[PDB]
Amino acid sequence: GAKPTLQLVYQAVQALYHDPDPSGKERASFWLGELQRSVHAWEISDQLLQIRQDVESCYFAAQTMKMKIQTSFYELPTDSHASLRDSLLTHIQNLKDLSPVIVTQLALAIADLALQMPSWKGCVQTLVEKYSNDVTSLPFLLEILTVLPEEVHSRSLRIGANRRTEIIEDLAFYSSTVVSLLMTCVEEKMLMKVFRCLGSWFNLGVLDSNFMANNKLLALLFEVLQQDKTSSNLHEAASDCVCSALYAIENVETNLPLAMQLFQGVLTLETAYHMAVAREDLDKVLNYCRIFTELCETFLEKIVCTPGQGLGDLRTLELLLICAGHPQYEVVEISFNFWYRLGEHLYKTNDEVIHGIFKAYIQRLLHALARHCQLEPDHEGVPEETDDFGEFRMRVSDLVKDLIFLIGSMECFAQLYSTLKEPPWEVTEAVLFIMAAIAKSVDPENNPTLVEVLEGVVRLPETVHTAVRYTSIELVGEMSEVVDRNPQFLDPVLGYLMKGLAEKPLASAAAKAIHNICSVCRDHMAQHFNGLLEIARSLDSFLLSPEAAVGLLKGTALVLARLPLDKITECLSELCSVQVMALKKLDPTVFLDRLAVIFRHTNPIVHPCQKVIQEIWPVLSETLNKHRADNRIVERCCRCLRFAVRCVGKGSAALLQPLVTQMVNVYHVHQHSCFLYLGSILVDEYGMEEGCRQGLLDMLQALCIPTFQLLEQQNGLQNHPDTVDDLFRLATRFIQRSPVTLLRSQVVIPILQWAIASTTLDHRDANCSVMRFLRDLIHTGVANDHEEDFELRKELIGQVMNQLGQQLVSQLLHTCCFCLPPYTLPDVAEVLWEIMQVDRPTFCRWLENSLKGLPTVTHKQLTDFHKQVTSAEECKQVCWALRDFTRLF
Repeated sequence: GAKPTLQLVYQAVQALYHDPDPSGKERASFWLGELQRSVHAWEISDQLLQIRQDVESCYFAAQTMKMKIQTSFYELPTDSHASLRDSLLTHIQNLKDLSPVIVTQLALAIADLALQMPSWKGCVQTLVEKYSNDVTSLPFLLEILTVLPEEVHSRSLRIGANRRTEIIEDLAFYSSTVVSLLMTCVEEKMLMKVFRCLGSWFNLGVLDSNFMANNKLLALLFEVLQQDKTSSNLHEAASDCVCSALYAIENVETNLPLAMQLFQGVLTLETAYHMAVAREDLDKVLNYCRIFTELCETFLEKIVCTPGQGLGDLRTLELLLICAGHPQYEVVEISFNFWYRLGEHLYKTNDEVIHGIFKAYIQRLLHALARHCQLEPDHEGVPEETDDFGEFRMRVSDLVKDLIFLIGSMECFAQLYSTLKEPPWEVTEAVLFIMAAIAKSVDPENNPTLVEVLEGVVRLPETVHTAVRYTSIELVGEMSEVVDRNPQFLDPVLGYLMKGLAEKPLASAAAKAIHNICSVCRDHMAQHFNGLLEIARSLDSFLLSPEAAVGLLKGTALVLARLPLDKITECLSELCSVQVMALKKLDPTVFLDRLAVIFRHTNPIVHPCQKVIQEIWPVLSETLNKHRADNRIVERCCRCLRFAVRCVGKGSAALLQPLVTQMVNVYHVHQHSCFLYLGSILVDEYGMEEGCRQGLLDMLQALCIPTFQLLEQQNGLQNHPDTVDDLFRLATRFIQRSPVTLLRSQVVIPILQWAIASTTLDHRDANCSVMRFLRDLIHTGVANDHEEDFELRKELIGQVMNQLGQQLVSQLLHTCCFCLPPYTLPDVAEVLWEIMQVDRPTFCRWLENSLKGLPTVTHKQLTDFHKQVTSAEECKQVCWALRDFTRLF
């Protein structure tokens, strides 16, 4: 409301930069921030710009100008545009002398203004033929021209979609005039500004390829890139522009004049590159590598199509490999994207003739990477994945994984290993590293090399560098298969891995490897169960990640299940006992999650687990109602009990009713939706059994009462989308296992009444659950008319549909038009379809009534839409109809 004091805004600025108090300084930023968001920002800006007492005040003013024009342009009327356009132009004139950071801002202002102003016809020409010849006005004139192509793709600047493509072809008619001005402009500090401007103009793809081919500006570009004299800043500007020119080329054949000009141009830079690597200008060596990479990317199609000839000249790849030599890893990593993309293209074409052409380069690159992966000799610990060089090593590992097919896994596996026989720890670790990355890929187990490497790694002494120990363990973990094919190496490998488990910084990696051996070699693992059991007995003593811990228990559980049936029952009991006892002692989260894993993966083929689970049942029971108030803890109990029940084979219907009964009781006081979900799992798994059907129904009816009370609260739907979803998951599971028991029950009516109600809930996943319930429920009086119970299902759907059908249809149509986003339209149409399959004459009535209740759309558009839906032969037409009709709202 109240326009801020002019003395105060300065006061704020003056405060913002210099006020001794930091907090005091801070507030000023807040006040000024709020000022920018105000309508008075426009006025205060324009005044601070013409007054211009400080450099500080102007930046705030210029920034505020820029921000106001991009964020809140709607505030300005049509006639105010010209008034601002002239004001801004005046301001950038009077302020060119000051800091460039002000001008750049102001340049973005004018640029952003021009884009949203349709009135300003030919802003590009109006700008040049007014400022071109002032010479001192050229620095900002190029600034404006530079950022204008950048702002056409600004997220913070929304100006239609059709307008955007109208902005581009306009800039095309005026492409020549700015380029000519740019040509003229060359006739150092003023070169890099010219390059950066042609750069952005290259970017939106508005420069004509043929015109630029025979252009002074394109030749001069490579000239500055050749000279060893050129500054880092100018070198950067030029490198980027060449990369911009290379990138602009969409189709190489269409742009053949420009393409060759650029192709020949960059190739002359090899000497200039070397002049830079000779010195230690890391900025330049990276710059050329960008250009070398951009070339390869632009002409990848030609290199793969016509290797060696013309634009497909393999001199290109030779240059990246030059870059791959450079000892600094930041250089080679740039071309990593291309190298992938190359191997990706090569992978598509199944021609081993094209593979053979590039195999050498790929093997040349790969050896360069193995060098790059080498650690410094003074490196003390395990190799970290979190640091720059560690992320690089991982990134290399991925690239090798993607490119290994062009070299052959086995061929490359044998190669790296033989390089060890002819070396410090650093070189050994890096080789093992790349080997570990492809160890699995070496599919044929026939070859005896793998055994050689296996025994080679396990015979490594503890004395070796802790880093070598680490990546050796990983390698062994990726060679679990070769241990299965050669079961004699089980104890030596397991022995070697147990040692690594003892060492704290090797703990995780060893735990992973043991898990992989467990999963794969579970049959042979018979002997080594006791070893696994005791380290389970003291799992928390090793410093393991939770992942590593869980994996280890999982591995133990898996090999346990393959024991003789008689021995399993006692082994499982003590494998749980460590966590069972720990539960009695006491959140139990970690202990619950550990029991889940054991139950989940202890599934013997046959029940030995029954007596065990029945005994762990009471403590799990007590642990649950103890934590009955905590959603997070009680769901991990549900999850634990879920796999506990599944762990017992046939006969597990015994432990069902005590579990179900407890679920009902705890759900009564606390309505966690995970009890609905767990219920749905029980129905899905035990619903087909006749003996469980009545118990499962009583469950649904018991769980519904608190559920309905919960949902009938104010905005109960909107406040419990998770309860809504799982409820209809539970109901859907009843439909697709034992639909008759549900339909004959009383509870089916309110469930449907809530189903109809929930169709107004905007929740995406919840809406799917209810729509699918509606569809599946109604479909019960349609599906399988050949089987006996059909006429009974027909009748029951009938009574239900008779009672609530009109509301269902009325709400369904209401939802589509006003309540929910279009994503529901298919799910509704499917339900609309199922209704017609039941009683199409009646549906016609129901739909007619719903159309008459429209709270605009003419009468004809209501009549034909009725014809469309009611006389539809495929469900597709219904959905076709809905999408069309819904559009009218």
